[PDB]
Amino acid sequence: AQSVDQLIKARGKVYFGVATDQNRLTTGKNAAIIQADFGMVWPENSMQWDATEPSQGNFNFAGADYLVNWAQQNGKLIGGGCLVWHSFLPSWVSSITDKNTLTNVMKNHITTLMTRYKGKIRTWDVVGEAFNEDGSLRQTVFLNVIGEDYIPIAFQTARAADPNAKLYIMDYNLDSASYPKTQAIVNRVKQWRAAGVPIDGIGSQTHLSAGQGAGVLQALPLLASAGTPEVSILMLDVAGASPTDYVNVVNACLNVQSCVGITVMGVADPDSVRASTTPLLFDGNFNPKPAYNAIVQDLQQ
Repeated sequence: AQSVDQLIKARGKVYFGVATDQNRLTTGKNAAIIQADFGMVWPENSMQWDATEPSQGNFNFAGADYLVNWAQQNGKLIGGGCLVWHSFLPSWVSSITDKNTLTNVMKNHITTLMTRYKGKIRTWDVVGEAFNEDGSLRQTVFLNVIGEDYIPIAFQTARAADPNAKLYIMDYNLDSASYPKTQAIVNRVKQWRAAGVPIDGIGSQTHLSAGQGAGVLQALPLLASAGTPEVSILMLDVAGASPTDYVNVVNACLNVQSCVGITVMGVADPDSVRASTTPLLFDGNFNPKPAYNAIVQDLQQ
């Protein structure tokens, strides 16, 4: 019955957060659990590109406004994103072949979203899933048409739009220190920051299989060695939801001074994209699972 957000704040961290949206906040017991136990909300889908700019320059903020207003009324921090991500791109973006055209489209998308919520958003995921598994840059429309400079341009544009916000790059499969993607994002972020690119954090999109929590104890310090002000755990879920895996991720966060917090992918198992693996902290009756209680106990001691 204890609040993991309150307990992680008592241990000197900023938040324990969760992804949600209007559809969740009006069903189940999601709103009550988020009120009680989590200190930051992120939009599952309502700030992705296809949701917010389904036709060029025709923006739709209905869902994102709902979340932001709910968070403000309930005193929660807000994360937003992802601004530049190949996975949620409407077709009209993918079909652009001209460098100037796509650069202006990308800057306009970033600036429009960030200005609407200026000062209200703690963290923005600016660029997501930009690396291949071998550590090369993923050949998305942005890389193919703009080139490698698209990442610096995105971050420079974001910093100008809202200087209050923390600006993150985010990726998955950064859960092992020796994995090529982990090495590459650390090296590239070092280089970008040394050239003045305003990358404030690395967000690790942590989707674990059973037993993989132990590797995060080594991987997260390595991510923090890139020298960003902050790192975080983002969209966490764990197949099987073993307490051992979840406690290991929490302990990695506690061990890394620049790790500001942890965000889980959702509230309750039945609403997971991989529900058969029951990977979240609340079950289908909205009761806390053993892993939730284990995190509470770890943070209390």
